[PDB]
Amino acid sequence: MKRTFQPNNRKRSKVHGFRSRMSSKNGRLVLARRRRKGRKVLSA
Amino acid sequence: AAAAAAA
Amino acid sequence: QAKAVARTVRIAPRKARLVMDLIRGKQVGEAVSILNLTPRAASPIIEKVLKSAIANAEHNYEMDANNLVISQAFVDEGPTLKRFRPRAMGRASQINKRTSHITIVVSEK
Amino acid sequence: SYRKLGRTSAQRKAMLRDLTTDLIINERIETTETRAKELRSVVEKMITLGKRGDLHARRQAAAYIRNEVANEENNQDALQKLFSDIATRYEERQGGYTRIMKLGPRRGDGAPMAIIELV
Amino acid sequence: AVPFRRTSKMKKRLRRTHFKLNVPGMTECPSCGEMKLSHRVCKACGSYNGKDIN
RNA sequence: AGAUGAUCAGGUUGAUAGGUCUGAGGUGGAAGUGUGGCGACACAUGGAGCUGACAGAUACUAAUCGAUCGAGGACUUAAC
RNA sequence: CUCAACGAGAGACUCGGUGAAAUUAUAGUACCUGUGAAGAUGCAGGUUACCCGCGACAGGACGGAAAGACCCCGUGGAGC
RNA sequence: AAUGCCGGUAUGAGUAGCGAAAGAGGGGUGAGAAUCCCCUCCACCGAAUGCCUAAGGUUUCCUGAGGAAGGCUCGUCCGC
RNA sequence: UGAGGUGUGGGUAGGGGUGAAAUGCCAAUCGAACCUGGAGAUAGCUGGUUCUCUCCGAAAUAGCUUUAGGGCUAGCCUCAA
RNA sequence: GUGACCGAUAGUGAACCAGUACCGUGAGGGAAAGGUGAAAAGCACCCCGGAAGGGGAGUGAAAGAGAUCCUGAAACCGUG
RNA sequence: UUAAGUUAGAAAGGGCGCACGGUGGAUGCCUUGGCACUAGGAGCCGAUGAAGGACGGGACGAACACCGAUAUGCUUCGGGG
Repeated sequence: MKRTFQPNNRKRSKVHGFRSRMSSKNGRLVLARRRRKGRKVLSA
Repeated sequence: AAAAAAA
Repeated sequence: QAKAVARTVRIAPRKARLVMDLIRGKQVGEAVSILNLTPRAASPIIEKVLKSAIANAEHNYEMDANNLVISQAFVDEGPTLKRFRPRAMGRASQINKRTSHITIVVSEK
Repeated sequence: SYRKLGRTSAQRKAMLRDLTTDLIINERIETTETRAKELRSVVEKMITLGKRGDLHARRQAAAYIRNEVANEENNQDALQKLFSDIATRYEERQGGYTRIMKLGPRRGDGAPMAIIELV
Repeated sequence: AVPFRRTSKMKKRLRRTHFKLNVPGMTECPSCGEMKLSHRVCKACGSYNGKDIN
């Protein structure tokens, strides 16, 4: 049937992208926790 | 009740 | 006595024992012809080990191969390759790719 | 009772026609043993149809022989081959136009193979 | 349809008594050998009583 | 006879299976040719043609050559 | 259905290749009548039973799968 | 001895399964062919099982070698 | 042919949204989504608790208790003076 | 610079291309995996095999030391 | 030779013991890394563009580290041969 994940790169970059998270202090804290753990991929 | 309806 | 070991070729050991239990103790002249006609497709591998043992007897010791007889015909198990087969409703059952050590020892009678 | 050979009856008829015609051109084919046993009676029946040589027997044989070329650079069909070569070759012999010779088992499935030839 | 107890080694070996397979009906080929299973054409020489028919 | 084993009929001084021939039964009047009709069609050749496992004949084909298993018969007591 | 009988295909059966899973205290794991935590393959008395498999059925192993959902308790919780 | 955690290995067991739906034969390569290549029949879809073009994947496309592991078998073949 | 299906781009976020109203749905999750922290919450409840030998050896009773399968004090046990 | 601190299921999640592989749309969750020999001196050469893998012959103190490679237990599988 | 008795051996396969192996990484040694601290220092970096990354740069195939189209680097001042 139609499953949950229907991929679209524009929607992914609009919702979970770098500029979406840099536009609020919430996503800035998300990126700070991402850098503090040392993950290679910071955002979508 | 004791209904055998195990899933 | 000459010895040849297969050492990690891809065949399950239980299927190799079904040929090795009957090939054991026979003369080598009546042993290749058993392997040619069985057919039981581990038997070409057992044939390769048997010809390797006969050639090791002929070249390294000169044991006059027409007089040879099979002495030791044990089958051991090698390392198992682990594979997973998907099933219904997300079960992920395990599949064992078995591996055997085929060893044939020939000597005089 | 005849064999079913694991096929549908239409598939049985098509495979038997294919094997009969292919035996009729190539004169020696290698199949399984039970296919050989089912094929030999049909092949000798079609040779018996070729023995008569009349138009009605040829039209009976045309309903079974498939349209494949028998002899190259001669434009001979298989149906012409039955009534030109095989019938004249087996004019004296009364039955037994084929023999089956068994081979060893097959590698891929353990199938006992057989050689079929027109004799 | 669920095994109540596991099978022991001895019961498993007793069940595997008849799992062995027999020696084929192999005989001397009159042309070359060796050897040839009965009622089949020899794979070595391709002969059968006694013409080379391949 | 039968899931497979097994059982039964048989393996070239022989009818075990297939083919061939002749039959039983089934279906119903084959193809081609000719006649009548503008034609669809009908009639004659002709109980025709065809026919899977049902019979009887016939070694034409396959059951080849071969190989394996298989006993030298314990001791007492009564007559021999 | 009375009342079921055939036929076709796929699986099941045989062979060749590959090859899991639930479960599992150990197990050389009969029946009857009793006894027992009050419903016994394992206890007592008796009755039967050469060893090992293959194809089937599902009466038992209070079978397996889910720390019963019913009922009760918790000076547990959640929604109204 | 926690329906403990992790790792290894058994039982079930050479058992279930090997995932809709047509293949057959003759040549070729090769150590090895029911599965690879060629040819001839036969079969299937055909308001598609045809053509292209998004989203998506991103090298999966072509050629030459190769076959360890992955092709639920094999493999000389492949989206390896 | 319509209170129609569907594509793309968007909006409403959990004591909230949305609901032709079922306690339905909100990423296989819903009488209150998921993740991380308080947090090793708490559990009068169930399970578990790892070497040996010797000496002595119980109780399942009374009272009280939002107490009845929990607790406290007496009764019974052990060691020392 | 020091431990009546740990020694590869321990000690940082991470002694090793580790916040990596992998899972999730996302926030986030999050592994497993050390050891030849002192020195590669890593088995020239011969035979079987298509190769892998063996048996000789060599290097080495040890080749049962030969690429998850020091020692190598038990479950498990085998042969007498 | 008969009749009646009494015994051994029988193994398709199996059980126990012993011998020889395979699988596996427990144990024993063993650190290349960690955990606590001590005595001192250092406690900020950035529009003269930070922290952190993407993309690249080696004759040579991918990655770690290093570096930035002056790219596996470039000067000056010392150490060292």
